[PDB]
Amino acid sequence: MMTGRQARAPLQFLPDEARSLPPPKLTDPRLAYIGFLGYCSGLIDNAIRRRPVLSAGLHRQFLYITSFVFVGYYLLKRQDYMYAVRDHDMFSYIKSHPEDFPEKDKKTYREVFEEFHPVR
Amino acid sequence: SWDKDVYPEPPRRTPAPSPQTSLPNPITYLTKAFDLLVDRPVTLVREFIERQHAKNKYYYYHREFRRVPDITECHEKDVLCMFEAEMQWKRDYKVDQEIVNIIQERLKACQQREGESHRQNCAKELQQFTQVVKAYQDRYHDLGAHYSARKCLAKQKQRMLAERKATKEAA
Repeated sequence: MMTGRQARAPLQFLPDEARSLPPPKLTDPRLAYIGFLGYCSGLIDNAIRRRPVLSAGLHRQFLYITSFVFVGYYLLKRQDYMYAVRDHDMFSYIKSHPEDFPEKDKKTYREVFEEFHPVR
Repeated sequence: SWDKDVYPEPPRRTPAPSPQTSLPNPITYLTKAFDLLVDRPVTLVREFIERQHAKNKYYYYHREFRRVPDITECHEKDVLCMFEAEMQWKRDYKVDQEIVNIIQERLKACQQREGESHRQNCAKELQQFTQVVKAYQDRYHDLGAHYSARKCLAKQKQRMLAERKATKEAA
């Protein structure tokens, strides 16, 4: 779909145009949910190896949460960039082709006619 | 107390009591006993409660809604103006329902009050009830559980087209 956009500068996670965008906050709800995913994976890792789930290996669970937060932050940056590119291309194409996107003649309800179907 | 113009009531005309017989009616003695034993303590208690209520006074107000443009001057698929028009129409729908309730209460009060001669003396209340019911039926009936201002506008437009065709074919 957007390979022509991602064809002149290939294999780039975040192009230089992405730095003009606001970065996600560290209190992002998606980032917090990804950290919760990391915590859940740490608890499952404790559970499948017959360790005490909430007590054994706090360093392991901390590294799980940290790794999930890191990877999720970069994925969120890429996602926001790509939706920004989508909107930018959409608006540029709308503005460049005014013949195909005419202004709809809006009419008030005193002129329009709607059939009435009684419920009896 | 209420407003005696919205809820009218004719003046009370009671006859004078004429004791033709010499036997004492127990109703007068029971009324004396009721005023001595029941009316006086209840009146005193209400006086004390009203004195307690008069020490501090605070007021509550009736909410006033200013008129916004209706659905006839709203552009199609314009959610802001249509939202305001729909809210106004729903409020007027509720008020019209309670107006019909007021007229129905008037009719029932007339029928009970006039006694056996109710068919002659409640002609005006019956006429008011018939007129207001015809207006309510022409305004709000047969809309369904999903009624809205657009449905009412469509119904009124269809009725106006029918009236215009009827006056064209009768001309």
